[PDB]
Amino acid sequence: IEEQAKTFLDFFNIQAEDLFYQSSLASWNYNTNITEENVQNMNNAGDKWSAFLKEQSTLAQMYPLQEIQNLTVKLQLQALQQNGSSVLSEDKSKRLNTILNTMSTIYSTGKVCNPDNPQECLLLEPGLNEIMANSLDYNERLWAWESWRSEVGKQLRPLYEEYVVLKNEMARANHYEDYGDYWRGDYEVNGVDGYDYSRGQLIEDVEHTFEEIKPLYEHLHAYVRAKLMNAYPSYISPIGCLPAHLLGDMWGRFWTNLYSLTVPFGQKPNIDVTDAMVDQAWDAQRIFKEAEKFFVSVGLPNMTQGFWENSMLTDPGNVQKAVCHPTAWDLGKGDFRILMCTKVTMDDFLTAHHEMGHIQYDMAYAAQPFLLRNGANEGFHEAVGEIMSLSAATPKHLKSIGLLSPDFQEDNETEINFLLKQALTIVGTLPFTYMLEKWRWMVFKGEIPKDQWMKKWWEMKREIVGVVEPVPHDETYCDPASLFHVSNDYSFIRYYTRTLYQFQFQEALCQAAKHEGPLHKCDISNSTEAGQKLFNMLRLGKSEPWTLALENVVGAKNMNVRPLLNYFEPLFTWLKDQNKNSFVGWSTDWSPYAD
Amino acid sequence: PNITNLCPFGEVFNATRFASVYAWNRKRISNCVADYSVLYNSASFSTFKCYGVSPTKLNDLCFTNVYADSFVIRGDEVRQIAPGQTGKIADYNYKLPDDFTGCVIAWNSNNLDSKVGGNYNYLYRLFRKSNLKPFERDISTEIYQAGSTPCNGVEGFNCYFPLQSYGFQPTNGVGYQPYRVVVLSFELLHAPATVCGPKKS
Ligand SMILES: *[C@@H]1O[C@H](CO)[C@@H](O)[C@H](O)[C@H]1NC(C)=O
Ligand SMILES: *[C@@H]1O[C@H](CO)[C@@H](O)[C@H](O)[C@H]1NC(C)=O
Ligand SMILES: *[C@@H]1O[C@H](CO)[C@@H](O)[C@H](O)[C@H]1NC(C)=O
Ligand SMILES: *[C@@H]1O[C@H](CO)[C@@H](O)[C@H](O)[C@H]1NC(C)=O
Ligand SMILES: *[C@@H]1O[C@H](CO)[C@@H](O)[C@H](O)[C@H]1NC(C)=O
Ligand SMILES: *[C@@H]1O[C@H](CO)[C@@H](O)[C@H](O)[C@H]1NC(C)=O
Ligand SMILES: *[C@@H]1O[C@H](CO)[C@@H](O)[C@H](O)[C@H]1NC(C)=O
Repeated sequence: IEEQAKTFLDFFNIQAEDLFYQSSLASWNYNTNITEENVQNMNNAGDKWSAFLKEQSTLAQMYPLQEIQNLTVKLQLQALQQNGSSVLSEDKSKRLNTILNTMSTIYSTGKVCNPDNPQECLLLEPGLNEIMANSLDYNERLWAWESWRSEVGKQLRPLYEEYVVLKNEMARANHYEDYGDYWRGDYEVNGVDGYDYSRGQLIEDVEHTFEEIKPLYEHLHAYVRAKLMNAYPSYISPIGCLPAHLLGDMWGRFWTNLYSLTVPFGQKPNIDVTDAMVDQAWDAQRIFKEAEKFFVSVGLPNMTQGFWENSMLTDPGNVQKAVCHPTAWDLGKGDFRILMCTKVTMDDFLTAHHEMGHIQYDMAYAAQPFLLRNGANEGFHEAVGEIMSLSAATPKHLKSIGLLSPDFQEDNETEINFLLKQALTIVGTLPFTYMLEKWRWMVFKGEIPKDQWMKKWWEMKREIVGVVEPVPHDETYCDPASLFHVSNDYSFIRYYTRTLYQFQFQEALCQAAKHEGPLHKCDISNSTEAGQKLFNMLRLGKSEPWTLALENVVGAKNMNVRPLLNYFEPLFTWLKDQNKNSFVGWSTDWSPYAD
Repeated sequence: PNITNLCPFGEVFNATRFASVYAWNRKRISNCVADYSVLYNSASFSTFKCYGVSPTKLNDLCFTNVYADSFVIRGDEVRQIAPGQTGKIADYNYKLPDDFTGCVIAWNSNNLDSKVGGNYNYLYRLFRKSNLKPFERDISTEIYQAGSTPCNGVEGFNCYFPLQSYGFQPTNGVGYQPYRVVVLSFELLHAPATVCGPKKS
């Protein structure tokens, strides 16, 4: 009966708030000072927290979900009733955990060694990424690229196969067809009068929306190819796929490092205000205060005392190792904080807005019942952080706050340089995310036989992405596992859905703000209507279908690409003329090793 | 115009230890000339609200029975200490009558009551079979039966210990910080004894 479940969830929430707080505070302490003591404390707090969740998920099975009519109970209880990996036998469970730790370990011990001097080894973070981002030597880039698939990729292949099998058994035990189907459950909605969403619809919506954006990508591809051929002449075919190792990173995920080769109008200056920050003597506090003002101006709440007093806003006081990688935190009990070792630069200016956007979302749903205190789905949290950053970046904003000169002359060429950089950052990644998730889903569903995994991967990278991997690798390889998310058990599609949510949100809010121009010139920091419009959704947490969350913010019950296309339409218009004298799209028969 | 006994308000407000809300203290005030303006103008309270006589107008009245009820609650529960309210405290830890004649005074005690590692000393009732009457205090602790199956005083499925602790910690956000609450209840009865405000020249 609902009554007993209601009583139980009230009791559970009173326990859960404290144990989650102890765990969160222990993890925080580790992250601000890396030492064995803090490791021991976060691991111990983590284990009693998991034990509590398991005991409660056991009790939760005595409250049949079908007897509960109210959603706040039904949803909190359904979240607690999942049995996770406990459905596996004791031996399959410990084996899977061993495998997952092993896969993380191989990726984490991310080194390769150079045959030129075999004792000299490169790490992925410095080293291999530096080569892939900055070297223009085709041969150096190629070795660095291959060395990562060899070594790490090959070592992961036999673990990845066992991993897929154990994960599918777990997923089936929990009544999913496969593990891909398990992951897709994060977008599932049922019993809500039309706001319902079937797991299989994620695939239909992702494939449909992807087809609609291909033209933007095809022109971006052609433009980039035209420019990369003058960096890597002979090596790149005028009508083909770009070689993977020439795209700027280890996986061909971002095209951002190609900007310096593809800059539309190299004769024009950028809007990198970092020098202004230096001349004006801005510090980390100024950066976070400007970000606070952005949120205050739109009608969002200011930051708490705990944020300003406990956050790691600067480098650690002593020579310490700390997790300076920027991130928002919510510890429970209204304790909000940020970790971000801020430098005086435009990149941190924008990052501060991004993470504070995450904090604002966490504050807004702070009043929700404990198991509902999250974003509407996996792509919402970041979509909110990204729109706060996007707005902070416009010249309109930068000159209004006295960071960019008021005499700056923004013109056609400037707008194009800006948008291309954004396209390389955004448009250029959608086929990567799309291709990878499509591939992994087919792997988990059993559509691709274990001896055809790389065969399909390579074909898809050429047909979907338009990139050709330079080495005809065998099935002893597992190149996708060379990426962090693939080896460390993360869903990836959140980036696809997040990008599209971001643009739908930016458009809805710029309309609320009564902007009179193109979306890339929009600044909603002075709009309290836009602020309230977003807020009304942020406050909901997971208490409502994500499909309703979108109706409330963007006027839609699903994702769309039209706002992405509208953001970039003027770039596209320009690319259409740039490519009038060349081939647009690509052939997949050509490879850099063809002969 | 000499000064006489003014009632031990110092023992009401700036007392060391406060009671758990489920077992709130009931302190009798009598035989004095009490100045209430001095509490109001101390500007040391976050909350100072009257349902009865205004904070500085109490000084023009005599009462025969003044009681100070006191306890520690979370900051977000402060709004429940009032006439007409409902909620976990108002329903069964401590309730004020809809026709309450006095004043509710409260302040943040985060630097006194919160502890590193968590102050688990303060208790509130999470469950009761029924709601409390105004000014009722119930400190019985039988195991609460939630289900239909008779519970033989043993915690188990659908049977819970009725009192749960708080966990006050120095970096809890506002609303999860402890607050000290004093409720001054004022009655006019029939006895040769009063609590009066001050004489004016
Ligand atoms: C290192 O972490 C410990 C955990 O006990 C903390 O007490 C200490 O102050 C931290 N050191 C520095 C320099 O912050
Ligand atoms: C869910 O709980 C709320 C609490 O106010 C209640 O109003 C609502 O009716 C419940 N849902 C259903 C379907 O009863
Ligand atoms: C997990 O919950 C499901 C729900 O029916 C149940 O069938 C299964 O036996 C439970 N597994 C464990 C390990 O308790
Ligand atoms: C946050 O507090 C500061 C303190 O002066 C205030 O100026 C600012 O307007 C406040 N912001 C909001 C949203 O209330
Ligand atoms: C510069 O502005 C003019 C306005 O007529 C426009 O026609 C031209 O295409 C713009 N230049 C670029 C690079 O778009
Ligand atoms: C919009 O910018 C102007 C420029 O000074 C500023 O005064 C105004 O306060 C901003 N809007 C809001 C809501 O703060
Ligand atoms: C408050 O604390 C001060 C400390 O000096 C004490 O003198 C005073 O009597 C206390 N009580 C009140 C009600 O002010």
